[PDB]
Amino acid sequence: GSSISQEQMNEFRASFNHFDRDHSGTLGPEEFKACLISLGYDIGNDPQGEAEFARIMSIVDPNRLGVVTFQAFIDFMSRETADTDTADQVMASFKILAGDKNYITMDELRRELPPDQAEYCIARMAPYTGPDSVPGALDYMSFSTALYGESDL
Ligand SMILES: [Ca+2]
Repeated sequence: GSSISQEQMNEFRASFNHFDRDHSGTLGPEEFKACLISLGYDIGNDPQGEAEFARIMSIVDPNRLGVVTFQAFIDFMSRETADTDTADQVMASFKILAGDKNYITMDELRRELPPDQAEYCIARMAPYTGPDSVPGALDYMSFSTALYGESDL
């Protein structure tokens, strides 16, 4: 319950060189939008989202150099704490995280996600618990599409 972590921004600042088309240490407009694909951005390759992407490109330029910097990228990363349609792509990572197992532990989500994104994921994930279960197991693939408790009202 504190949004992005200091550690999340510290490992995610490395994404500054991950998708960097020219490796300038900064993602430009067409470059930033490509980096963001792997994060599950709120924009897409459509004419409306490219305008909104440019709206963000203006706020992730705090140095007025026209390029996205490490301290700028975090601005989007803290938004990650809200739902998206692209979010299906990023949630696919839970299968890689699990590897072979049919459930993920809360601890495994809390390995790749130090921040609130871990608790967000844990909450919507299917509650696999009981004595036959290990403490803090969740079904990553059979997760609740109805969120943590937004049913049977
Ligand atoms: Ca660049």
